[PDB]
Amino acid sequence: TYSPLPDDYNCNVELALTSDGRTIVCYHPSVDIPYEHTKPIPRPDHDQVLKTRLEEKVEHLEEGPMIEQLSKMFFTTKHRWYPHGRYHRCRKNLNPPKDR
Amino acid sequence: FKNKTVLKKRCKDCYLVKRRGRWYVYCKTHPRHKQRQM
Amino acid sequence: SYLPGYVPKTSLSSPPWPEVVLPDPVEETRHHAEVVKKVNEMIVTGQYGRLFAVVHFASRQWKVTSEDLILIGNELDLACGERIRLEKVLLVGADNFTLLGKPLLGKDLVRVEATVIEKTESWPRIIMRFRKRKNFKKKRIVTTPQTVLRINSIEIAPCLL
Amino acid sequence: VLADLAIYEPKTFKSLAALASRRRHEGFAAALGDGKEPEGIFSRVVQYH
Amino acid sequence: MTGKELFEMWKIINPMGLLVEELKKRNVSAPESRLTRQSGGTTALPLYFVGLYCDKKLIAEGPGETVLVAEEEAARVALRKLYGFTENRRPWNYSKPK
Amino acid sequence: EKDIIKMLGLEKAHTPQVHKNIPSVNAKLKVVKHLIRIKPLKLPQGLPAEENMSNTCLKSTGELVVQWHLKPVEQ
Amino acid sequence: SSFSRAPQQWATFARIWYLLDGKMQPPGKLAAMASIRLQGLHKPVYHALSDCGDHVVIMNTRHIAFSGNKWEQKVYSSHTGYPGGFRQVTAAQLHLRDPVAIVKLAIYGMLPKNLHRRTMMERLHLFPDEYIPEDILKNLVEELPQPRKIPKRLDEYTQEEIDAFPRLWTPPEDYRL
Amino acid sequence: GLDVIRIRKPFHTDNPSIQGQWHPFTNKPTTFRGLRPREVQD
RNA sequence: GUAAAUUUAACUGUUAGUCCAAAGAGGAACAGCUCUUUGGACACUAGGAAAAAACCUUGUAGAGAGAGUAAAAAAUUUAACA
Ligand SMILES: [Zn+2]
Repeated sequence: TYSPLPDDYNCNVELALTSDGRTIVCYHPSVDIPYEHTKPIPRPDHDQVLKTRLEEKVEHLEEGPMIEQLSKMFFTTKHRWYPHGRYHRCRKNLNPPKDR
Repeated sequence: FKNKTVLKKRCKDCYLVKRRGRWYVYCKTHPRHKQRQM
Repeated sequence: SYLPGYVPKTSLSSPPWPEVVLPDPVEETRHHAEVVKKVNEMIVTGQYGRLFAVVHFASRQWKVTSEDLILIGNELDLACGERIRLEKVLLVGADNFTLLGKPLLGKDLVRVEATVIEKTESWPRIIMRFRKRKNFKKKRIVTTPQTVLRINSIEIAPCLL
Repeated sequence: VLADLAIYEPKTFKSLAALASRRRHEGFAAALGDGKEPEGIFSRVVQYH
Repeated sequence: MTGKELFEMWKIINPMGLLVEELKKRNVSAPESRLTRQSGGTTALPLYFVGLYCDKKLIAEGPGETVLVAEEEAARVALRKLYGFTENRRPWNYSKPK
Repeated sequence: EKDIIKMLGLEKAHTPQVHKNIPSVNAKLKVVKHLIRIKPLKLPQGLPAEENMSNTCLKSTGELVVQWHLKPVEQ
Repeated sequence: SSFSRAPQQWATFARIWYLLDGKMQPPGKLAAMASIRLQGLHKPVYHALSDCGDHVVIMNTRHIAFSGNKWEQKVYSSHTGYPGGFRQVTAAQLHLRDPVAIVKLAIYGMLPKNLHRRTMMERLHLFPDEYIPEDILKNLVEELPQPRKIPKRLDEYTQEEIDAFPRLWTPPEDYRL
Repeated sequence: GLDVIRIRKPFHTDNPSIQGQWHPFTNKPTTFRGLRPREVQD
């Protein structure tokens, strides 16, 4: 019943050796999440005469309150939300190389 | 209370006691024998 | 009912790490054969997809797979397009099975072949040395030769048993 | 390689961790004995001449 | 088509709907979508792992920023495995024919 | 001490050198004995011959083998 | 994992909320395990240039345990900048005035001294008691184990363990005790 | 014919991962009913 | 053991030095003090002592997204009493 690592989270590792002992065999089949460990997705979320037309709710906010709201929802600091000058905006490479 | 690096009893009534981190010498018979470890 | 070496359970009476019992070598020896045979049986039937192999080339270990590129900082004295075999393979792995060399796999177990596709010089490298107040200043530019290899195929053979 | 394996081959890295952990346990067992017991299965060393 | 995924070249609409039809041809019950992993659900940077289960058996698990996006990606994962166009598939054989 | 190192051919560090166990050579070694590691040379296969010059290899144990096959032991 | 390129990138660089229970735990050991999660040092894909840090939630920060006489000996000193503004308060004084200051300062001193340190402190949440806001509580993922194992009090031992432990001496019957 | 300039990586692979690229949930075990820490159901 | 040394020819340049270890002087058995001797380092690279000319590790020179190592992390909590 010996196991170097618990075969519960990632895979079932089974160490082995060859007859000559010149190669180590590692059979590690992937483990599947049991059906009993998951939660169902939350699918659910009158006398009206006028149709509910889409109403714009873009409230005007100053530079201060706008950054404070952003810094709380993304859990960052206010410093990154301030703009930068033209000198830095021109040094940025708009066509960077891409890998994979 | 006289501060002394080395605390020495000055009579048979002086007794050592450990209080507040430093040794003290108390002597009810002779109040001038009281000492505080420096 | 206490042995001469008995110690009552305290904080330091026993080692903090739990006791570990290794399997019986006689029992485990045949258990290894069962695992090796199962993995060997996965090779004859071709129950594997893409394979990644770790090879030792140019004093360097490359985690390469098929149809990828590797840049080598020296000339191999080989014409472009020639197909060669990388003899040293230290690790071959798949989605479900992995084989380890000690420290190298046998030539009868794994075969990795590459192709010379481009031989070019490196971009100019600046080598400059400067010392203050000593009038010591000299600049050197070097272009080390380079070679690009593309791994074509990584195939294994059922020789575990 | 190990850094690349730890990122792109998590299952292969766990196999190496199990091998290192097994070898680590073999040394502790050998340290408790006085050499009478044989060496561990993974503690064997391939000799090159 | 080496470093390109199946649906990166074959643009489709509603992969979840196409997954149901391919399971009907193989006599497979309708998959059930359930949440396997969850992180930052109340924040603006969430992560959902929706798992497709046929007869209480996991067939694919996919990530996403929202539940619908994660479910849509999980459907694409199942289709890739059914069609055999996974990233794990063996590379194309360019060797000389025997 | 620097001069004696040059006389013994020990310029590059971690480069084994073979010398004769004679009092005159030992006299130089006893001067720089704190800068070098001294090990005896052992010959399990004996002195290399003319046919074994190309197959020698000095192992870390101090033994000089005359058959460097680069092949795992079949035993 | 046969994912699409964008979902695969998002999952790898996602943020995971962790939970820490600070009751009867040293602040430094709490900070040591909180430091790596905040910096992202627990991920194999960690890099300084990549903001791979996570969120750490520490509860019961009021009931931390200080080893030795650190409640009385350790001093937290700060300067307001004005003359005579040099203030020095002990750990006990600071703990009563602010139950979360001790843990916050220990974690803040472990992060790298760079501009990213203040960003990592925004992803750290401290709560003096076991009460947690729903939004922060509804997005937790894993509860990291406590570093220090709390020793059991003498009244928490069951009779099975008390009777199992043998007595070492026989007291005299005439001893008043 | 490519420009003789600096090459960012000495290697280039289009399928770097075969067993699945690492994600933070790779090495985390699942709990019964997938409950969150200190969360009560029903 | 090693490969230099002397002589011949032709001239330039350096010699207002430092600190460390050691022996001994002057001062006060002070000085980052002064003055000799032996040796090292420095004005030649790099790593480590927090920053670091003089301590330790280490030299002969390039490229690498390889590897093995050198020096290299201060300890310590002390008073009863016939
Ligand atoms: Zn008195």
